[PDB]
Amino acid sequence: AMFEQMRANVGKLLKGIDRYNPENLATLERYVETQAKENAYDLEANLAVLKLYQFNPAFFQTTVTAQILLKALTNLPHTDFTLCKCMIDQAHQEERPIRQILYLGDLLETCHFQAFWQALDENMDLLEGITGFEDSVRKFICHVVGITYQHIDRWLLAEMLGDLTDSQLKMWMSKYGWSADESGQIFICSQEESIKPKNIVEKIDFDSVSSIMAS
Amino acid sequence: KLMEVCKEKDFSPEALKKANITFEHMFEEVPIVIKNSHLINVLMWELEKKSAVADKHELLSLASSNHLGKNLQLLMDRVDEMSQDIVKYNTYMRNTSKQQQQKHQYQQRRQQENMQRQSRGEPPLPEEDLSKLFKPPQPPARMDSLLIAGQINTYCQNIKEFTAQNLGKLFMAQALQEYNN
Amino acid sequence: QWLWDIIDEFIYQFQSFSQYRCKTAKKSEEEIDFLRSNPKIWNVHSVLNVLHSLVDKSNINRQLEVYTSGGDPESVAGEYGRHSLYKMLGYFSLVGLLRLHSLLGDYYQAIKVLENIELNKKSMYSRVPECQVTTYYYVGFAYLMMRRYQDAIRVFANILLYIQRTKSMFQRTTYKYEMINKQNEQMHALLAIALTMYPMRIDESIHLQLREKYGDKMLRMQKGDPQVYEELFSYSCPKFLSPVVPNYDSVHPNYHKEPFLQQLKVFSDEVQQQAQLSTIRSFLKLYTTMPVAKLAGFLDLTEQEFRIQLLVFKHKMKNLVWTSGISALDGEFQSASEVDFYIDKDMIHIADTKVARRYGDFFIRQIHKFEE
Amino acid sequence: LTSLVPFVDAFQLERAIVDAARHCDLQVRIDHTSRTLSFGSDLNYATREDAPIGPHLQSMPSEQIRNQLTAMSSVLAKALEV
Amino acid sequence: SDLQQVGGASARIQDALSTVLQYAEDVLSGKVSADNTVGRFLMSLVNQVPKIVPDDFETMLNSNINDLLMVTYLANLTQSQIALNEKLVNL
Repeated sequence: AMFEQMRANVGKLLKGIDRYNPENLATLERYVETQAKENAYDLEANLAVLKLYQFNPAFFQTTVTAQILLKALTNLPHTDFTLCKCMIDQAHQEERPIRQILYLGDLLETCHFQAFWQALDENMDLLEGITGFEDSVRKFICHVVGITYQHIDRWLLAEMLGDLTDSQLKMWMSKYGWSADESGQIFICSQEESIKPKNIVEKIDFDSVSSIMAS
Repeated sequence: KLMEVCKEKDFSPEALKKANITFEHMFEEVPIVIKNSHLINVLMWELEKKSAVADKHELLSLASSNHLGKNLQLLMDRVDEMSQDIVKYNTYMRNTSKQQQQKHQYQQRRQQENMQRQSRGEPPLPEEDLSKLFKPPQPPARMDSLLIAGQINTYCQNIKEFTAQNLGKLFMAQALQEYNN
Repeated sequence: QWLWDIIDEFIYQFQSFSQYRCKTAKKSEEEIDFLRSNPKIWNVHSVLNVLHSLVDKSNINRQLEVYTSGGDPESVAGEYGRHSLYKMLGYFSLVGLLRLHSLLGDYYQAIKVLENIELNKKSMYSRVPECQVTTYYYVGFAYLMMRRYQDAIRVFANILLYIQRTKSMFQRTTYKYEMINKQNEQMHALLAIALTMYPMRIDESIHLQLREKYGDKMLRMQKGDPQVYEELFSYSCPKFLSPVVPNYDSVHPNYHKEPFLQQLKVFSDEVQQQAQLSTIRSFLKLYTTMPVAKLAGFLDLTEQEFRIQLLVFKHKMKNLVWTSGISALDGEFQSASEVDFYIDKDMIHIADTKVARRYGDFFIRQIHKFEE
Repeated sequence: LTSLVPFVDAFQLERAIVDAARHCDLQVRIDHTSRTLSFGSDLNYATREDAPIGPHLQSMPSEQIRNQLTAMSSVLAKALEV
Repeated sequence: SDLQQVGGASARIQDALSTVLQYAEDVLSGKVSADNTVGRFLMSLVNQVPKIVPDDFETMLNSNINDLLMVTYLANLTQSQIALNEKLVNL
């Protein structure tokens, strides 16, 4: 219950001239920690801190940058982790826990959720620091399956989610309106939800064109 | 513009010499028939008679257009002859474009190299060769009377392609609007 | 000498003209009305807002190449020189939009690009094609970094063909046209390989000569040749955070290298994952509803040995470019096969060619009545 | 069809079927392997139907369909009873 | 262009004809001089337009639209070329 409180000040800061000089790393950084604590997101608040760290490499913190990166991984597949990589210099990309979470983001965005949950520290300092991180990760796991998949196996969806069998499998199945299938699949989408042809419905190419041919 | 710069649009001279002010070629293709001229009331008196009980001849003409599209190549034979008007007129027009270039600059370029290679004449005597050379090619200024009807007949193709336009467009308009049953 | 003293003179002139346009473009409509009335040429006072802006963008990062850590010039440019011209009353001409373009020039140089929603929202002025070219040039980069290439590919084709109808004719660009043309070429070549065989977006902008060159490159990159990705990154890495040109390549000072590293380290990690995705999806969707035999046959091509064939294919399928499903009962891999059609590349040209007749009689019937 | 028309020829009549087709009398599917020779409806009605414009067919001429028939058949048929 | 307006007016006179013919017998004793004359020449409408109901004929004439647009398409490419040929003459 702190997001909309500081959102006004952050909105006023980001739509001004207070985002190029490293003098506003006392409000934006606290807003990144608020974003973490509430599971609500503002991208420019993170991007301003990243700019101030990139432009003058003298104020680059570890906790705040890691909160920025994890809050970018929660709101996938939005280009938040893009803008995270877009500023942090390779020298700063090899510090704890910036490098580890950059590797987590590399595995998440490419949809290597199995290798992510495996190589990831099952209990890290900042995964609990970001409220509903695990929720937001498994939402993004289920997002790509909801968009670009038809029918998943009982084990295969639990494998995609990571380190589950049936309990949290069914919790994430019944959440996104996914049914069961006979011996033995989880009904994600229909068998007609694959092809989705975008434009073979061309060449009604007369009516509105002959409006610019009458003369 | 024709009327001002006269006589008349002469070919080898007096062509570009009037295309300097540049005569307009197609201008005021005048309107034709708009008003009830009152040579009509008697034609209306035959119209009403043939719209009435004697409606055999009015419907004859209505029915007559049924077979102008049945067997005629309204598009195919026309776009054929107009395309062979393109290949003959427009392409020999382009050969005229290369040939007036074979003279004004191409030949002229080494007429210039004929003038320049002798230090532009001798101090004490002629200057025979310089005066003898630049023998002006038979086109000295665009050959712009072939090219007059040139423009007018490449625009004959324009109003012939505007023909071909309203042929295909409103025929296939009637197809995709009417058939769908 | 001959560089830094001239750079300082130029910067001072740009801050002077930034103050002059910051003062008399909020309340006053007297000097604006004087400038509309007395000097008949509308050219010069719209030229200044680009001529000064491009050399200021140059000189700022030129100085920053030395003052890398604790930089003055970018803070002097953005907050004082650009934002002072940005956040004001719009000059009712081609000045108001060019002030937003002058800020967006440095707003793109800095990789802090998110106000694309605001910059286009507050740009409610008549989008004259001169400004529209620079709009689709700068806004295009936001859509490129938005990782939505199916939408971003359409933007760069407008600026790269240059059918936008820009005719000035008073050196407005200025002095750097082939640089912007080559930059649009490289950004379009980057967008081409990321989606092929979906586009079918590379006929318009650059035609069959360089299309076949970048096409052979595009096939090599997708088949697994990393040399094409290397070329594509190397030719584009300056084009992201180049001002117009650096100061002077020296060996003694270590300052000039630090921004060049900042340019290299940023736009590599982004495009390396795109190059991997290009090879992941490379293989054409030959068949839709595959059985277990040649499912394992195409699992071989995806990634074999051995371990972790199934999970790796799953990872390669979850990339927003492979909609498929497994029927465990029947053992049936039901996949998509997304293809498109061509013929309607002759639809926007029929109007272009009607205006190409008008174009045929623009200059020539100008001559005609300057000749009579 | 070779039985339908018992002329002196079998071979030269078959290549007289195609000779008529190639030299623009009618429309047939010439040299089918299983030898099914359909005539179609109508697919190439331009000038090789009536060979060329003058018909070789007395009061048979069955319904083919093509251009402008749309407008003028629609108003002919309308106005016969009006 | 406006023979389409004439063809429209003709097709609506046919409609207003057919409507009163129906609705006159819809009440009682109408469509006397229409049943197998205007009805004979209502199936004579669908004799020539439409073609029975072939969606391969829809495909045929939208493929003809592709053809006919492309005939006038290069007609307009010649339109531009008329100016680029004979008006380079005017330099």
